[PDB]
Amino acid sequence: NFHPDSEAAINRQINLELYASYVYLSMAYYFSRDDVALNNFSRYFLHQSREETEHAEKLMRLQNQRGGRIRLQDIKKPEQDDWESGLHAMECALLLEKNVNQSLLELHALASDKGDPHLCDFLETYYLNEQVKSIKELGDHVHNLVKMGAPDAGLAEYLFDTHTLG
Amino acid sequence: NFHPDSEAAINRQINLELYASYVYLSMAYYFSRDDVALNNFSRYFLHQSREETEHAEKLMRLQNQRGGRIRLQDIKKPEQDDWESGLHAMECALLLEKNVNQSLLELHALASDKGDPHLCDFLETYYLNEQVKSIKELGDHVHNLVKMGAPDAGLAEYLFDTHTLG
Amino acid sequence: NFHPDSEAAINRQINLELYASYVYLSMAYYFSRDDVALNNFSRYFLHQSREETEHAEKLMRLQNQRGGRIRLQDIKKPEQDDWESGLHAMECALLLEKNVNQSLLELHALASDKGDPHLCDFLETYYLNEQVKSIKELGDHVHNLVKMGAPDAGLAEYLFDTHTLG
Amino acid sequence: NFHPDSEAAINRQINLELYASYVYLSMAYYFSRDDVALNNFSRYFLHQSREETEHAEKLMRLQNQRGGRIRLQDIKKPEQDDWESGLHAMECALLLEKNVNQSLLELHALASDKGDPHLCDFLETYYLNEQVKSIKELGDHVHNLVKMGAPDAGLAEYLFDTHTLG
Amino acid sequence: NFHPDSEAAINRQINLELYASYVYLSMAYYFSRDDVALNNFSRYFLHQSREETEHAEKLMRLQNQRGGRIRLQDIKKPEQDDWESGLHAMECALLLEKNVNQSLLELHALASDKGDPHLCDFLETYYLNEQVKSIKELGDHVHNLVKMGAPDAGLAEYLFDTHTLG
Amino acid sequence: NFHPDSEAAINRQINLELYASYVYLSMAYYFSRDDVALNNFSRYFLHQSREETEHAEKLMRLQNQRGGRIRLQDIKKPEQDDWESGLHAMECALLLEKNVNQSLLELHALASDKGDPHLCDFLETYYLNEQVKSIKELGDHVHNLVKMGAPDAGLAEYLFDTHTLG
Amino acid sequence: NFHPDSEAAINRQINLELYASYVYLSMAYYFSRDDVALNNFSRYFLHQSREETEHAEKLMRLQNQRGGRIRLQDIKKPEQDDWESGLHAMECALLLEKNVNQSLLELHALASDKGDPHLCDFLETYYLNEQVKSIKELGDHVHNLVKMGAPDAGLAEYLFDTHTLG
Ligand SMILES: [Cl-]
Ligand SMILES: [Fe+3]
Ligand SMILES: [Fe+3]
Ligand SMILES: [Fe+3]
Ligand SMILES: [Fe+3]
Ligand SMILES: [Fe+3]
Ligand SMILES: [Fe+3]
Ligand SMILES: [Fe+3]
Ligand SMILES: [Fe+3]
Ligand SMILES: [Fe+3]
Ligand SMILES: [Fe+3]
Ligand SMILES: [Fe+3]
Ligand SMILES: [Fe+3]
Ligand SMILES: [Fe+3]
Ligand SMILES: [Fe+3]
Ligand SMILES: [Fe+3]
Ligand SMILES: [Fe+3]
Ligand SMILES: [Fe+3]
Ligand SMILES: [Fe+3]
Ligand SMILES: [Fe+3]
Ligand SMILES: [Fe+3]
Ligand SMILES: [Fe+3]
Ligand SMILES: [Fe+3]
Ligand SMILES: [Fe+3]
Ligand SMILES: [Fe+3]
Ligand SMILES: [Fe+3]
Ligand SMILES: [Fe+3]
Ligand SMILES: [Fe+3]
Ligand SMILES: [Fe+3]
Ligand SMILES: [Fe+3]
Ligand SMILES: [Fe+3]
Ligand SMILES: [Fe+3]
Ligand SMILES: [Fe+3]
Ligand SMILES: [Fe+3]
Ligand SMILES: [Fe+3]
Ligand SMILES: [Fe+3]
Ligand SMILES: [Fe+3]
Ligand SMILES: [Fe+3]
Ligand SMILES: [Fe+3]
Ligand SMILES: [Fe+3]
Ligand SMILES: [Fe+3]
Ligand SMILES: [Fe+3]
Ligand SMILES: [Fe+3]
Ligand SMILES: [Fe+3]
Ligand SMILES: [Fe+3]
Ligand SMILES: [Fe+3]
Ligand SMILES: [Fe+3]
Ligand SMILES: [Fe+3]
Ligand SMILES: [Fe+3]
Ligand SMILES: [Fe+3]
Ligand SMILES: [Fe+3]
Ligand SMILES: [Fe+3]
Ligand SMILES: [Fe+3]
Ligand SMILES: [Fe+3]
Ligand SMILES: [Fe+3]
Ligand SMILES: [Fe+3]
Ligand SMILES: [Fe+3]
Ligand SMILES: [Fe+3]
Ligand SMILES: [Fe+3]
Ligand SMILES: [Fe+3]
Ligand SMILES: [Fe+3]
Ligand SMILES: [Fe+3]
Ligand SMILES: [Fe+3]
Ligand SMILES: [Fe+3]
Ligand SMILES: [Fe+3]
Ligand SMILES: [Fe+3]
Ligand SMILES: [Fe+3]
Ligand SMILES: [Mg+2]
Ligand SMILES: [Mg+2]
Ligand SMILES: [Mg+2]
Ligand SMILES: [Mg+2]
Ligand SMILES: [Mg+2]
Ligand SMILES: [Mg+2]
Ligand SMILES: [Mg+2]
Ligand SMILES: [Mg+2]
Ligand SMILES: [Mg+2]
Ligand SMILES: [Mg+2]
Ligand SMILES: [Mg+2]
Ligand SMILES: [Mg+2]
Ligand SMILES: [Mg+2]
Ligand SMILES: [Mg+2]
Repeated sequence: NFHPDSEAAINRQINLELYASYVYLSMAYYFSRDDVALNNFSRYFLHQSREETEHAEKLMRLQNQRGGRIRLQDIKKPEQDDWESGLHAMECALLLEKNVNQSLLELHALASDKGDPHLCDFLETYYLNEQVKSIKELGDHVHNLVKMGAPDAGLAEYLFDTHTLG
Repeated sequence: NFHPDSEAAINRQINLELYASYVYLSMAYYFSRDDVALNNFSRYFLHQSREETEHAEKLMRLQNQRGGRIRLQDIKKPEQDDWESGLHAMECALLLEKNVNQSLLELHALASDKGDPHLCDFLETYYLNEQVKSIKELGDHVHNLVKMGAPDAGLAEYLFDTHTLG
Repeated sequence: NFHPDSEAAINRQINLELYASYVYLSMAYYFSRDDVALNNFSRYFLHQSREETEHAEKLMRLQNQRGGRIRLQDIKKPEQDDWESGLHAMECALLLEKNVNQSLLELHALASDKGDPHLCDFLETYYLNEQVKSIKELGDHVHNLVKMGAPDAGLAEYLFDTHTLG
Repeated sequence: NFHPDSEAAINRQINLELYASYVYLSMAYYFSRDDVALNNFSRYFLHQSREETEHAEKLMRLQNQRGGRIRLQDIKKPEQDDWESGLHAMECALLLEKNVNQSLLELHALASDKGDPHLCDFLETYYLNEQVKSIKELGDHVHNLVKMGAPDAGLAEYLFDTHTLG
Repeated sequence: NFHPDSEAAINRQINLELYASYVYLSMAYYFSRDDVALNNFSRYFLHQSREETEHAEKLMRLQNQRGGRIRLQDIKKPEQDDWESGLHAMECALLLEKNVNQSLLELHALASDKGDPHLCDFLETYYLNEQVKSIKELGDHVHNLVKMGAPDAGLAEYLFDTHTLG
Repeated sequence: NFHPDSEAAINRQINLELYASYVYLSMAYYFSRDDVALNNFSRYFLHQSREETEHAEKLMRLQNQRGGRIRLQDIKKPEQDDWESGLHAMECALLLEKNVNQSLLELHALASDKGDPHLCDFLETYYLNEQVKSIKELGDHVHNLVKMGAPDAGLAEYLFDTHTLG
Repeated sequence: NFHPDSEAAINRQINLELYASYVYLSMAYYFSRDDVALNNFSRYFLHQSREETEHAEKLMRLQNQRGGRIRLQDIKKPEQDDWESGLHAMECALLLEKNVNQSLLELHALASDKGDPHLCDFLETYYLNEQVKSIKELGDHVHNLVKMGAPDAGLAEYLFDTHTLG
């Protein structure tokens, strides 16, 4: 019951989760630079990185289980290594998650048209709800940092680092 | 005391450890295909994948600590997704490790010429000895699988999977 | 295998670690004055003081072990007793550590020219890596206090004291 | 009651136990080569090596206790460092033990002719029975490896390594 | 109620406790030389060193608490690095403690003339009694080593090291 | 990266560690003779013997791991079996360790010229520092026994046996 | 299989073990006199006394078990009650044990001529090895006390009492 258009799309989502993992890894090591030094932003994005790797592995095991063929692509480097500020990194991550969500919604739509309920359920179960939660969490963080005056107010990112992410 | 030629080389080693991690991830999910089904080969390469990620992160933190600038590159996809057999995967991995070792020896040489003892010690401490051990382990595995008659002898890879890697 | 130029240099590094210990002790008791009252800055520098004493003792035991002769010098008082602010103390400490590091790198260079691998290893093992970490930590602290607006912003040093150093 | 012919013979047995210990050490590190890689053969011979050292020390303490004078000889290197295969090493060891046993039986005979019951009992108690058991064990191993088709059958030594010696 | 003559005297006692700490540190590492090798003399003086540092810190905290200004001086190197023998080191230490005691008695006298009961009590409580005990202990050690025949009797310092200081 | 001059030198160091092990074994059983009877000298040298065997095994495993070929030599008997006295044995051991150290320093030099950092690190990590410590310990023992009047003073070796080595 | 010459000899050995027990009891209470006062010599010989009684009882039970008839003789008082010194007592005991050993070797010889393997084994198992060990231990003690200068050196017996026998 496994369409070849389905196989290809799953392969493309795999690459995207890996890309998101790389973006969050890049952010993690930006925040541990000596001229940024926001250690809980760094920890937060590192855990996100590892969650994206988990998302990619689950798709890889879905491919094996349905008898599809995994086909790996280059993992593109992130758009920046100057993430500029804690607020900016959070906004970029929110955007990333929002765009991964659209790719996930397009994959669900393809599975529905192909009559692949297993794939639909798999997405609904492990991806669509965690993505809504991720977007809401980042949206929360973005809002608090904006209110607090980041990045220009000197105390804001520090205080957010030490309370919310601590 | 941190040379800019040094920064660039460290950045290139970071990419290579990430590439090795991707190669081992690809191998892990090859062995969990329904037409290979060697679950302990798969577990073995998955743990290798995660060790390479650890190697790359240690270099990233060395870069931050010396005040260098991390500069990420695309992570190239592995040379194959048909790893062909347990023996073939092991030989490819041995080759990979051997080539990562040469890159590491060239980086040590560059640090010695620049008079960077910290970097030399860092390599001697966390990379050169683990690489010798990795190469010896893979060399051992390659030899046993060859003796046992892999890949053509039907029992060999199965038995190795269930005893040595189990 | 123990050069007399080597003995003298080790003796001079011993004096420098003791001097650094005295600087950090002076800073510790500056921050516990009634017109400064930053008790976690004070605790932080006190622990640094005790680490420098440990560094000096390790060198003294290296001298005994190689059969060199320990030769103690006066320990010079620190450059100031008005450390002026938490930010200023941190910047002075960063500078101190940076200058101790250069002295350590010059001693490693002398041991390499004399073909004293034991001494090189000893430095690489117990000094060069802890010094890189110390400099990075102080660099982090300096950056956060600057961003937060210290010393002029009234809340900055207090908040840093009570969160990061607490 | 301690004959001088007795002293000399004990000294010669001491050298032989040490030689056997060296043979087994050589075998141990043959099996941990990258082109042999039979880790339980290697462990097995290493434990044998350490038992031979124990046998030599017991004789050395017997010499002290009877008031004889220990007189050490060079320990000759083993006949080969290419032990060729697991079966070959086992056959060589069986031969070694058989020849050590004959030396032990000749020493018992000398003690009987000299009317040295203490020495006879000492041999009967700590050497003659352990030697019979060693020879029987090696004889068992040799037989199983032959039946299984070693060294030419690729699976035989591997399987024996992983079951009997594991 | 804190006199400026009082502040200066406290500052001078601080320097003296630090000097005593340096003397005992020097003695500690004399006794761990390869041509002295009295490891419990070495441990004994090391603990004394650390007690003197504690004495100096208590005075530094008294200065802060009374609102005086700590003013650090160079710490002079000890009079010798050849402490010559266990007996000689003990006699030098006894002399040191005796001279620190006189400085302490002069400081108590100054506080009494200034009508500073807090300072008098502080000295009576933490310094005068520990100094009497230190002098008595060193006096005991000096007497036993003399009776035993040190330094000329070869067994005396060794036996004292291994029993009294062990 | 493994030179053949390097292989040969490692093989020669292996033989030397084994020789040192044999020397210490000989000393151990000298001190348990009925006309010497210094049981803690005997225990002390026995533990040294077993440490030298450990040093030789680590080199043997380094050879396997780098793909070199272990090549064993005869183990020469020690220069004496009359070690004459506790002091004499200690002086001989100090000399032995000093000469093993020079062989180790020459091997490090050869590895540096061949650009073998792994081998350099291996030596710096497991051999050069333990050798400095061994030499210092034996130097300490030699000095105390000399001061105490050994071997001519009847009490000296006995007392050292029962306190320092006990 | 029990010869009557065998019965008589066993009876005579029984008397000798009892005599040795009496000698050691006499020595025990010599050393607890107010003009000797070496309490650990006294304890040491008391334990020896009780071991000799155990040796005599084992022979008595051997006689019953073989159906021989136990025939007790007077137990002769020891040769002296002035054992003169710790060294002298030890030398006398060594002599005693040496002479008991010869009696034991003559009994083994008689059992061999009578073809009594049970009796031979019994002697080899419970007597000949403990006698060799006893003689070696006493020989050790005798040597140390001689070296230390006993009985004329005032410290020697006291120190041996308080360390070796303590
Ligand atoms: Cl099986
Ligand atoms: Fe997770
Ligand atoms: Fe989760
Ligand atoms: Fe999680
Ligand atoms: Fe998880
Ligand atoms: Fe995801
Ligand atoms: Fe999970
Ligand atoms: Fe691609
Ligand atoms: Fe996500
Ligand atoms: Fe939030
Ligand atoms: Fe807070
Ligand atoms: Fe790991
Ligand atoms: Fe690891
Ligand atoms: Fe691991
Ligand atoms: Fe891990
Ligand atoms: Fe790696
Ligand atoms: Fe790890
Ligand atoms: Fe790129
Ligand atoms: Fe690797
Ligand atoms: Fe293997
Ligand atoms: Fe099996
Ligand atoms: Fe520390
Ligand atoms: Fe530390
Ligand atoms: Fe610490
Ligand atoms: Fe500590
Ligand atoms: Fe330091
Ligand atoms: Fe520490
Ligand atoms: Fe000076
Ligand atoms: Fe420092
Ligand atoms: Fe910070
Ligand atoms: Fe054993
Ligand atoms: Fe055993
Ligand atoms: Fe055993
Ligand atoms: Fe054992
Ligand atoms: Fe044996
Ligand atoms: Fe055993
Ligand atoms: Fe020889
Ligand atoms: Fe054997
Ligand atoms: Fe068997
Ligand atoms: Fe204290
Ligand atoms: Fe105290
Ligand atoms: Fe204390
Ligand atoms: Fe304390
Ligand atoms: Fe004091
Ligand atoms: Fe205290
Ligand atoms: Fe000054
Ligand atoms: Fe004092
Ligand atoms: Fe005393
Ligand atoms: Fe060890
Ligand atoms: Fe060790
Ligand atoms: Fe050990
Ligand atoms: Fe050990
Ligand atoms: Fe060694
Ligand atoms: Fe060990
Ligand atoms: Fe040879
Ligand atoms: Fe050694
Ligand atoms: Fe010593
Ligand atoms: Fe008993
Ligand atoms: Fe017993
Ligand atoms: Fe007993
Ligand atoms: Fe008993
Ligand atoms: Fe008896
Ligand atoms: Fe018993
Ligand atoms: Fe009678
Ligand atoms: Fe007896
Ligand atoms: Fe003894
Ligand atoms: Fe004592
Ligand atoms: Mg690109
Ligand atoms: Mg559902
Ligand atoms: Mg549905
Ligand atoms: Mg490509
Ligand atoms: Mg000055
Ligand atoms: Mg190095
Ligand atoms: Mg030969
Ligand atoms: Mg028998
Ligand atoms: Mg001066
Ligand atoms: Mg009062
Ligand atoms: Mg010779
Ligand atoms: Mg190193
Ligand atoms: Mg180096
Ligand atoms: Mg009579």
